[PDB]
Amino acid sequence: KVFERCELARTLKRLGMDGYRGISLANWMCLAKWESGYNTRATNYNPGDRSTDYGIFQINSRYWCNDGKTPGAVNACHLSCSALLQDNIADAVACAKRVVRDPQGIRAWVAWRNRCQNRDVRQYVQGCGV
Repeated sequence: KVFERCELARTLKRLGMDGYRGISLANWMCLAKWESGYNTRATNYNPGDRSTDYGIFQINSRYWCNDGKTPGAVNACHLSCSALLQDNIADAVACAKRVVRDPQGIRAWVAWRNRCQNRDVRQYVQGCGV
């Protein structure tokens, strides 16, 4: 599914992402926007290391979900990567929460650093009622 901006903002708020481990809602919005264009079915293969990024938050198979075909990978979220391609993002959110529980926090996604860090991210939630 391709979420609309405010629809996603309200969904994430309800799922408890606002301020999760110190990360504001607008930061999560910025991340989803640049990683997948708010698309839950997005997948991106990385030829370089044979891993794949899945779903709205582009979560990597080397550490977070199992896809069976990534060499030497782990599954910290304890999920099949298929779980990250559903229209319902509850599993993806629970996994994103797990990723930021590691020391890097939101910095774990390089797109966050490139496109969201130290920027005015208010834009992503303006007028959504969140």
